[PDB]
This record gives sequence, C-alpha cells and structure tokens, in this order.
Amino acid sequence: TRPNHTIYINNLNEKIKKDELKKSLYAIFSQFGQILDILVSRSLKMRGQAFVIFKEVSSATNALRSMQGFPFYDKPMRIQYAKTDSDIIAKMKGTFVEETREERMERKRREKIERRQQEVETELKMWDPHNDPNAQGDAFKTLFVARVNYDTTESKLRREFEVYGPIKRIHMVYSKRSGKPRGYAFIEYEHERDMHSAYKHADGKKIDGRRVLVDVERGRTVKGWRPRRLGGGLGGTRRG
RNA sequence: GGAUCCAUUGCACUCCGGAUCCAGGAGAUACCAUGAUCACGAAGGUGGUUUUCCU
Ligand SMILES: [Mg+2]
Ligand SMILES: [Mg+2]
Ligand SMILES: [Mg+2]
Repeated sequence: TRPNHTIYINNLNEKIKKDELKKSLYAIFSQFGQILDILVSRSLKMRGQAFVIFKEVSSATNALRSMQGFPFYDKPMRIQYAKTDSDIIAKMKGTFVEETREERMERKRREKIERRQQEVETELKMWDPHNDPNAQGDAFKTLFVARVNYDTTESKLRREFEVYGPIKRIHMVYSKRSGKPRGYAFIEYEHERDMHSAYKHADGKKIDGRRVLVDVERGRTVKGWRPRRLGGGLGGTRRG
C-alpha cells in the first residue's frame, strides 16, 4: 500500500506466453514512464503475475492509478505497489541485502570409444590364424564363402563348389557358444587353379535362396588383414 | 512448444505443479532388423522399440 518503484500486477490471463505478455505490458505501461524491467514467470507460484519496474516512483503511482481495472486479455488488471524493492532498485539505492550434461555425455562417448580401441588392441595380439587348429592346408588353395543360408548343409555346399574342381577340405564355421552356423565356410581345393575358378565364377551364386559371397582366404595371405571383429573386414552392408 | 484434463488469485527477482498424449530438438537404449567377408562376436552407424531431458 505504500508507494514503490515497482508495481505488482495480478489477475493476468494465464494462457498467454511469457514474451507476449512482457511485450504487451511494455506497450501499455511505457506510456507512463521509463521502464527498467518487466518480470514474468509462468511457474505455479508466479503465473498470472508481473512486476513492472519503473525508474521513478511517480510513474509507478500514475501507472497504478490509471490502469487499475484495465481490460487486458479479457480480464481486469489488479495492480498494487510491490511490498519490497526490486533488486535493481535496491542496488541502485545501496539498500541491497541478500560437469554439465553436455560435458558428462561427451566424456562418456569418448571413453567408450577409447575403452573399445584398447579391447581391440588386446584381442589383436591374441589373434593368430597360423596357430589356429581350424585353419589348415594351403591358404592359397582356400576359398572363403560367406552369406550362406544357415540351413544350407555342408553337402549342398560341397556339391555346388565341386563343379570347379576336387575339394580337399570344407570347414563351415559355427558359434563356439550356440553352435548355430555363422553363415560362412573355408573350402580348400587340391589345386590353386580350381580355387581361382570358383572365385571368378561363383560369386553371387544362389544356394538355398541366398546369394553367397565368394572370396579368397585373406587371413593367411593378405599383409595387414584384420577380420571385422577386430575393426577390419570387407563388405559394406552396415557402413551407415 | 501444443492438445486435453486437473490444480492454482499466487509478492517475485537462482528453472522448475500433476496427468495423458502429440510435433521438433538433444541424450540414452540392455532388446529387434540391418541375418556385417576370415575360423564364436566388432564397436558403432542407420531404421525400430523403450525411455530421460529441452521447446
Ligand atoms: Mg597377431
Ligand atoms: Mg544385431
Ligand atoms: Mg547393431
């Protein structure tokens, strides 16, 4: 009830968004004087209310007198003086008395990646196909067949690839865990020539409904080869 | 942000009521698809799913 630099306005329409409300209060209330600020919140405690801070108390007093009851967004404005000085008034007077989520996130990706690289590095030095009991015979006579139907039998496969020449050995690969087939095999020919021939002619060959992929064995032939699980591999189905 | 419902007439100046759902944004997803080319396996990315923020 005692005059003040700041006026308090309530009974405001609660549907109106914050900037709109600040805007429309500025338009209406500058007519009475210089405004330092209009404070609005739409929180539970503060919605329906505004503090208009004027430079002079006299503007405040005239703004209060004139606008009392004024129709504003289909609602009469209720205006009083603020009970207490607004911080910027009080400081003007010397009356005044009192990892982000973006960082935690970025750090976490960074560590997973690094953690991953170390894992791969460690596996890598466990990896040696020349010392694997599964990898036998002449690498240079060995074909690599992937994308096989899980249903395809070792027979059907030996049949399809025998056309290119006598086969010394087939090793289809199974999960050491489930024992489910991995969809790939090594086929060692008697003669390098016949492997080369399967290589030229069998790629894309349809066996049990699925186009198979045919390549040479690279594990034991290609300088610097790493398999897909060690960050290498060929093919591009899942590049992005 | 927005839609519906509910609560609120509140004196602040450190965001910030509830519910259910929607759009965009940014996270996260253990699960599904992509049946990933090297002897059981990438990670992830992309598309789902679920979920947490922001508007
Ligand atoms: Mg090695
Ligand atoms: Mg998968
Ligand atoms: Mg994946």
